[PDB]
Amino acid sequence: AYLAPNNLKPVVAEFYGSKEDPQTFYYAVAVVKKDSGFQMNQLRGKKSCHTGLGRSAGWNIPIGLLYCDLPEPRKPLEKAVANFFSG
Amino acid sequence: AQVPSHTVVARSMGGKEDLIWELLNQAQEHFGKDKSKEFQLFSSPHGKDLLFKDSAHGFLKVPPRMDAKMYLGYEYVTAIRNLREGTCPEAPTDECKPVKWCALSHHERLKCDEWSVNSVGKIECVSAETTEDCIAKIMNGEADAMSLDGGFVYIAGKCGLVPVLAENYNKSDNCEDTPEAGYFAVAVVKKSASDLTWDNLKGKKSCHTAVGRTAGWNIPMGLLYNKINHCRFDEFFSEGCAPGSKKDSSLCKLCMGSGLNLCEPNNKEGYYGYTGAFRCLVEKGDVAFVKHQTVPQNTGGKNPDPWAKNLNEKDYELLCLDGTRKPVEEYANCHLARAPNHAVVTRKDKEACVHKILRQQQHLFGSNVTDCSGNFCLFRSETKDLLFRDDTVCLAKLHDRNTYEKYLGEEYVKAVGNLRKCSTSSLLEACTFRRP
Amino acid sequence: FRLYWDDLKRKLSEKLDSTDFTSTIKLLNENSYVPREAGSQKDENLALYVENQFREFKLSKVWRDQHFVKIQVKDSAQNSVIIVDKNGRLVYLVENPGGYVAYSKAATVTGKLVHANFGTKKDFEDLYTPVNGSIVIVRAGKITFAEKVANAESLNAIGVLIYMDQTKFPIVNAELSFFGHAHLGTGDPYTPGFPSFNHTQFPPSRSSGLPNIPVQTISRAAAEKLFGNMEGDCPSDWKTDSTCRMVTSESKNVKLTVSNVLKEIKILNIFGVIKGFVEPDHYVVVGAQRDAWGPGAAKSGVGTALLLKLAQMFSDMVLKDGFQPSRSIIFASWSAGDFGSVGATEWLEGYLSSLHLKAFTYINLDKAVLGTSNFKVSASPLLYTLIEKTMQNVKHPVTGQFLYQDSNWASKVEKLTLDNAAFPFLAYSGIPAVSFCFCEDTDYPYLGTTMDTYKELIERIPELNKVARAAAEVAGQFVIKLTHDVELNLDYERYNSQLLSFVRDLNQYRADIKEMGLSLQWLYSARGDFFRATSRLTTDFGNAEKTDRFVMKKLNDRVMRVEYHFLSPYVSPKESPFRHVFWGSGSHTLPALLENLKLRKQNNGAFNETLFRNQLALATWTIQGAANALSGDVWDIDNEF
Amino acid sequence: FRLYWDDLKRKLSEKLDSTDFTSTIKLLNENSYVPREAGSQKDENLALYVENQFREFKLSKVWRDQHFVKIQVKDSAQNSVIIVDKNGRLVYLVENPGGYVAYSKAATVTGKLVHANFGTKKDFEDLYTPVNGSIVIVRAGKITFAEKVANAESLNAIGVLIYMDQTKFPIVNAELSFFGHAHLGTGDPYTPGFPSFNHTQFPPSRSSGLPNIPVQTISRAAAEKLFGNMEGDCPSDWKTDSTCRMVTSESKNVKLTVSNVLKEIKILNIFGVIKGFVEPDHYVVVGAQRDAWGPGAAKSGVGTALLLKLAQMFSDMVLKDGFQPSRSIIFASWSAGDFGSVGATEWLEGYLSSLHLKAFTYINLDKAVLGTSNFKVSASPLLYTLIEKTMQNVKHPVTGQFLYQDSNWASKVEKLTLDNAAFPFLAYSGIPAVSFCFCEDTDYPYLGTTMDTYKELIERIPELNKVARAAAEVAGQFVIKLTHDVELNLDYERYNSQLLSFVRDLNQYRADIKEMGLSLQWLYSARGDFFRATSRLTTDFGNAEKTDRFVMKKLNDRVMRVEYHFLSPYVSPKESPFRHVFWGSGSHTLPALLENLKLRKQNNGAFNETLFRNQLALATWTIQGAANALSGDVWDIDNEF
Ligand SMILES: *[C@@H]1O[C@H](CO)[C@@H](O[C@@H]2O[C@H](CO)[C@@H](O)[C@H](O)[C@H]2NC(C)=O)[C@H](O)[C@H]1NC(C)=O
Ligand SMILES: *[C@@H]1O[C@H](CO)[C@@H](O[C@@H]2O[C@H](CO)[C@@H](O)[C@H](O)[C@H]2NC(C)=O)[C@H](O)[C@H]1NC(C)=O
Ligand SMILES: *[C@@H]1O[C@H](CO)[C@@H](O[C@@H]2O[C@H](CO)[C@@H](O)[C@H](O)[C@H]2NC(C)=O)[C@H](O)[C@H]1NC(C)=O
Ligand SMILES: *[C@@H]1O[C@H](CO)[C@@H](O[C@@H]2O[C@H](CO)[C@@H](O)[C@H](O)[C@H]2NC(C)=O)[C@H](O)[C@H]1NC(C)=O
Ligand SMILES: *[C@@H]1O[C@H](CO)[C@@H](O[C@@H]2O[C@H](CO)[C@@H](O)[C@H](O)[C@H]2NC(C)=O)[C@H](O)[C@H]1NC(C)=O
Ligand SMILES: *[C@@H]1O[C@H](CO)[C@@H](O)[C@H](O)[C@H]1NC(C)=O
Ligand SMILES: *[C@@H]1O[C@H](CO)[C@@H](O)[C@H](O)[C@H]1NC(C)=O
Ligand SMILES: *[C@@H]1O[C@H](CO)[C@@H](O)[C@H](O)[C@H]1NC(C)=O
Ligand SMILES: [Ca+2]
Ligand SMILES: [Ca+2]
Ligand SMILES: [Fe+3]
Repeated sequence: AYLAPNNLKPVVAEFYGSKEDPQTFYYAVAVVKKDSGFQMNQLRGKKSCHTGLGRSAGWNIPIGLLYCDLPEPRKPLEKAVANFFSG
Repeated sequence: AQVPSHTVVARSMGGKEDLIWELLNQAQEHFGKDKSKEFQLFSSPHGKDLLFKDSAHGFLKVPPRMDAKMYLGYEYVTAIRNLREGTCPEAPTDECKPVKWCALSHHERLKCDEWSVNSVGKIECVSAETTEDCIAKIMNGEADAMSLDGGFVYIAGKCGLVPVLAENYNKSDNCEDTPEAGYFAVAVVKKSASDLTWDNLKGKKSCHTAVGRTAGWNIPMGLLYNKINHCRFDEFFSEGCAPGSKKDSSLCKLCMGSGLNLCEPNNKEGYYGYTGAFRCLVEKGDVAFVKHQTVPQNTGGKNPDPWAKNLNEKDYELLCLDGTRKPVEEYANCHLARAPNHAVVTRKDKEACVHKILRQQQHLFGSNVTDCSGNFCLFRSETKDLLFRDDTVCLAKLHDRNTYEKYLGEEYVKAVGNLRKCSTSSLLEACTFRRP
Repeated sequence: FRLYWDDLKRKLSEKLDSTDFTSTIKLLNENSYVPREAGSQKDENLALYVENQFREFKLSKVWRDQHFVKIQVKDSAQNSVIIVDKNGRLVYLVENPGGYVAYSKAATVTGKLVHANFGTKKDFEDLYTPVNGSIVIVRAGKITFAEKVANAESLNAIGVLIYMDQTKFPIVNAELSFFGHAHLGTGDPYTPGFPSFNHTQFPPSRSSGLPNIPVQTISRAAAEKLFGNMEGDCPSDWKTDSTCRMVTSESKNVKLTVSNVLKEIKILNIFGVIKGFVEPDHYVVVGAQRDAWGPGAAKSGVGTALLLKLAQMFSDMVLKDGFQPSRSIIFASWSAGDFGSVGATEWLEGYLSSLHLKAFTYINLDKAVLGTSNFKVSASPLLYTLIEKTMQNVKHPVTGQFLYQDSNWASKVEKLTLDNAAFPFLAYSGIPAVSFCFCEDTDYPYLGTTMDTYKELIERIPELNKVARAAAEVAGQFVIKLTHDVELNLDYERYNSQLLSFVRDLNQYRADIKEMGLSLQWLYSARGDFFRATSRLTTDFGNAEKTDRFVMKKLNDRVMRVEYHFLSPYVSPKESPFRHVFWGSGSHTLPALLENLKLRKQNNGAFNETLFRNQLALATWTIQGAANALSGDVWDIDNEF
Repeated sequence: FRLYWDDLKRKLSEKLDSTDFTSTIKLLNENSYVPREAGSQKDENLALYVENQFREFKLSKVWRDQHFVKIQVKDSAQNSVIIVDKNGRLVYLVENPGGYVAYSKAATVTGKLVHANFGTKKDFEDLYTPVNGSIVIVRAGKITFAEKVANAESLNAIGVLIYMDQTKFPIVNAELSFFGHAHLGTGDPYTPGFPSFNHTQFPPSRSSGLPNIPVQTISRAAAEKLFGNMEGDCPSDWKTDSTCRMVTSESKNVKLTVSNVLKEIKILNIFGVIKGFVEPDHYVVVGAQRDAWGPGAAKSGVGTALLLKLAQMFSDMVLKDGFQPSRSIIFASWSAGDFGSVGATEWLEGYLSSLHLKAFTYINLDKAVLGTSNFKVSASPLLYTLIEKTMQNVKHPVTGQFLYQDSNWASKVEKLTLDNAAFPFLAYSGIPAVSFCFCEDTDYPYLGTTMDTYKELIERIPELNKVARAAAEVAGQFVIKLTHDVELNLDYERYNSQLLSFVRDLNQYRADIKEMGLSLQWLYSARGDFFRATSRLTTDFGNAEKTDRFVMKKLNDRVMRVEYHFLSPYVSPKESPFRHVFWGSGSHTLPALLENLKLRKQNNGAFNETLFRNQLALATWTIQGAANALSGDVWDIDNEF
């Protein structure tokens, strides 16, 4: 959003806890079916459900964790992610 | 990983910020957390996550200093940028890229550029106009390190910067390893006004170094905050010169720089710093707040400036806290509080490289270099304290103590903490919104 | 479907594995084309051949261009070098040279001869016998012929004889004769600054870079007979034979006759452009020489060969495989590059207004293959990072190792000499330029030479197809890497090290500058402002959007004009054409400021002080001026006040 | 909501009906500011006043700029003109002048005096008595002072005295004294070509446009006493009194002492920019002088007044009414314009690289109100069509009739003189420029004068608020009409008539050009190629889409550089700065080619022929070069082959 020529700016944030303890951050997690039988290393070629292209807990943290394990070429990003995942 | 919140965006210039915050605030108090059963702000029957999250429970105002690049932090912006471009860095620890030192307001830039050429290339200079902009410029990534006093090492310590090296102010054969206990903060009055007392300073003219500094601002106005119980200090003093204040106070009505450079906290103001506050005391002030060594440097005909050659070291005098009037030569009777030394701050990842480049760099250009004119000196400046303080002998190595609360010590951190509700710098507010 | 980088270098490699360069190099050495001087009939036959090839490859546009220049050719009478005795009754001839020196003055002289090893100005400084009123002899190397004749003209010699020795040039034949030109500076000399069309109607002018003394190239066996009459042994620091001697004996002295005529000929440059799909009017020029005095298989054969095969490759990728370049590509064939590169200089001086800030790279294919050992590159520093990436992706022809073997290759890059064809593109017009050679440690033994053929090239280099394949891969990867992306790969931060090296080299002399009352510190602050400008531009690339086109165009324009702003405005483009402050000739450049400053310490008094104050002022404000232009708008500039 | 043109001129008229110019003009004639030379204290007080106004109007950026120049001021000793008899015992003084001539040489001379009516070169041609070794007197008019002193220096006179007569300047007072400068060319003369900052460290240089003779302005009653001693009646073609005489009598001769010193002062230019919303870095500069020697209400009062009120109007329209300009606007306040416009010339020579192809119009507010009768405009022809539309929309202040009363006003437009402030923007930097005046048929009687006040201005012109309202409406309608639309309103087809007039003026001399062996026909074909270029560009505006931005930017760039391509590349910018071929000074311009050609027919032999061949070649290829640059790309250029 803040890139040119848009030049926007954040003005009102929001908190997620109770009103006693406002929490600005939130947690990014990876939820799977029970007993599927793979850890984070055995993630290759599995079907994945992302919450959107460019969003924080859906795209940037999950791709950024497994990012340097992809084979070259890395550019463009979603092509090599499209080869890493089987759908 | 952890992520910042969802945010309402807006334009940069047209805004409009106050109207969004007014609307969402008055919506928050009536409709947000189950105040009305009729309408819900955070839920809806046909769709969910509409217009807001469902897991949100209230709104917080973003301070006006914080832009997007400061809102996301440095690690997350580096993650999204290296993820989008696609570099996956290698990081060999042998070589190091040159350090982008930060300077300010054209009297630091000349000496900085001269230091960039006298060094082989390891030091490059990027500048700002006030020190609050240069701390943010270290946070975003355009700069690397700078030298600050403890009042700003506190603020940059809140923003997420660590101190690497400290400045020693006493000569020794072993100064690089020996830790220094810190310099003293004094107030200076004249012999002509012998009626002055620390008990009664009301309606008297005061001279400060700048807003936010240790000996100029924190140590005096903390004690005066215990006595007056007011946050405002333009009411207790009639007039005075404190650079960096708001333009509407009288504390800018006594300062001297012009035009539109009045109270600018940089070297464009004549009354800025220690020596400039001493010119405030000589010209128009009744009391000054400076370090304990200000009078021996400026008096005795050491400055070639015309205002300081006629000044004597004897006739000035520095008052204690009980009300006793005691001369300049023994500072150890009259000191308000111990202030810690100035430090060099930088980010966490550039800690080792700023350490190596500055120790390697201070061995060449340091304090052993005589014949200063006709050569280069890093610490010797033209009486304006450019990039460092002029009495800095060497930069002490800090091991086991690299944290603002470790380095600054408990008493000074508590002394600023008693002034926590009173400070009006927007950058401290912007670095304290991050904390939940 | 779209093609990214790592697909596209693969497609280029699949194209290069098919082609055959050797048959084309043998075709350009055929009996139909084998002598081609400038303006000869066979040169026009090769020109029509290249043009019909550029039509058969189906390029987007093919157009020729012709203009009439003046060169110098041999007369029907023969020039000779001939020993004259003091007795005068008996006169002994040495030899009748086949080769000649272009733009030498047609005259005949007699005199005593002095050996003058290379004609370097330091070499001329360390002579034993004074030089004046005499004929110097030099060995060909280390500098252009024109700088030899210019230096020996400055010490008031009478004539120049040029030969080739054993040690520098090891060959079998000693009767071999060769060709050169002696014009200091480039271009057609009888139109300096303006082009040689018929629109100018040919006014009487004359360039300043022409000598007044007769020059001649002789053979090695000719130099043996001269060395048989001379005396006094050569110094041992000179890498030379036992044969050479210093000065002529007291009895005998030499006589040189040179008879040449000024022939006015026709010149054909031939061009062909592939269009672009996004920004069609920005382009990158790829060119190569077409004529040579002898057969010229090594000089102009491999350049024209790599040119034609690169045209077939890029037209093949655009028409079939789907390569869509964002900006156009001009292929060029320059003629008469043997007489000091007049095809490029007349093209630039002709169409300067049309390519002002439009063209942005010259890539030289000339002399691409000489040896198989090393890789020697010479460029403007805006291309440096570009070249480094290419050196990490091109495999060497003999061994499988990559080309990036030295991580400090940037400190060994030499500047562009005046004989190179990319030097008028860099110095005069302000376009970045690159020239690369697979050069052996010693230079190629015969360039402007009758013996330069194909067969002798193929006994020098054992296998040639893989080597010229490697050179074509490098140049094609330059062209793809420039024109495939929305971001130009010019790296503008390399000027920071150049300015740092210069200001350091002035900081050695801060004491003398302090003695004149001048401060040096404003030039420190100028170098600082250039650093803050380049850093601000890099953060503007950081905060920009890569997919949007309008915000990237405004940032690519500043990168395209960072080279133009180093062209010094304060000198005349007709009097001193090469006016780039880093790489130019004249008094306004930066090494002329240092070389003018070095004379003060010796206290001779051959330097002027007002000229130094004026050079320091104009150089300071030139660097400061480029720094203010690069950093944003007018109101964002912060001077002191 | 959006604002189109016919709403926007209505909004401007609603703004102009409110304001009051008279109070501001009286404020700039207050006792606080009433003498302001360059670098005086009151000039800096007015500068800080204008800057605080530019902050109170809330402009987008306000910045000052200072640099140190050298001017010439009066010495403590007094200069005088004084009659010396041949007897020498008795010496009679005429007068002690209050005013002085800037950049005159400080000296004292004696000699015989000769009347020299205007110092025009034709006027100097038709003298009776030869001029040399003598002191000329001239009347102020028809040309700048520097051209008078330059011409009388070229005929080797000793000194110049300048006065004002009855007929040209009808005033009551005869004791009135005035001010002028005698620098041929503009700018600070002690830094020619480079700016006068401290970054250049002030090298020793000296411009060529400085005289060597003492100059002095005298009063009319001083000229009466000189005319009482002289003899021989003036010719009747001279519009003059009965009083003037030709030469001094045999006994008496005059003595002139002039004592001035070179004072080095500080200069403040003060700037304020309104940003744009589409293309923020292209802009249009509006400027006006700030100082004057006397009170200067007519010279620098109305310029600063119209400047401040236009700033309030445009900032008021941008902040409130919703005017969104597509490209930025710079307001400027130049000081020391009285010494030959040094504020603009140091601004241009300082920041040339930063505004190269960025700025595209200068609009001069200086001397906007002199009389109430006529409307006299002087501009570059790219603005001509623009001015014509404005003359059809501005109502005259006295009568209700429009300004467009003559449909052939384009043939009566005179070129920009050297004293005008827009001439360094047009000739030197290549930016189009416009200057307009409500000028009476006779000129204003007192400009550089002590009597120039407000009261005498308001007895010259009866009512002033409506007149200055009309001038502010014209300039504001220029600025709106440039920056409101996506299409620039520069009309580039007006150069076609200029080139047609030139080639016609050479076609009168086709016989002599035929005698030298030169053909003229390539210049015919050059003019033709310029017509085909402009017609092709007009059809490219025809086939373009008006709403799209990228296809209109590529077509606006060629319109912005059609002025820059007339700047002749072949001359040095330091030696001859005003290098525009149509409007410049030197040997390279087109009227110097015609004036060099006219000398051949007289057969004197004071002309050189090689210079004419060289000028015809370079002028031909300059016109051809702009024509090739304007018409598309490189490959679309069709030369013959
Ligand atoms: C400032 O430094 C001086 C000299 O460095 C200190 O003098 C010390 O004096 C004692 C006397 O017994 C010596 O044994 C030490 O070696 C000296 N040096 C140090 C580093 O202690 C002096 O005490 C210091 N004063 C302050 C206030 O720091
Ligand atoms: C263009 O210029 C050339 C060079 O001057 C002209 O060609 C010459 O014309 C003369 C006329 O008798 C011939 O004697 C020469 O041999 C020609 N030179 C060459 C190299 O062939 C030519 O006439 C000019 N005009 C045109 C239209 O081409
Ligand atoms: C001294 O410097 C000047 C230039 O810096 C040299 O020549 C002068 O140059 C100016 C400007 O072009 C012209 O007036 C003349 O060409 C020269 N002026 C003179 C001779 O008064 C000059 O060659 C330098 N060297 C010496 C020894 O004077
Ligand atoms: C810029 O140069 C000017 C010279 O024109 C300096 O101004 C003069 O400086 C001298 C010595 O410092 C003194 O006469 C006055 O301070 C100035 N004289 C006048 C007439 O203005 C100026 O100080 C220089 N500025 C900087 C920043 O170095
Ligand atoms: C003839 O024209 C030239 C102008 O081109 C005048 O002088 C020559 O100027 C050029 C300029 O580069 C110099 O290179 C020449 O050396 C000059 N000529 C001489 C003889 O020195 C010259 O004033 C003109 N008039 C005459 C009568 O020669
Ligand atoms: C003092 O500085 C000089 C400067 O080169 C250096 O050689 C020397 O080691 C330094 N001494 C100490 C004790 O740091
Ligand atoms: C040039 O050389 C000749 C003989 O070689 C000598 O007579 C003359 O003196 C030399 N010139 C000068 C200026 O000494
Ligand atoms: C110049 O005028 C003087 C008279 O003052 C005269 O003697 C002289 O001859 C004139 N010059 C020439 C060149 O005739
Ligand atoms: Ca030419
Ligand atoms: Ca200047
Ligand atoms: Fe401090």
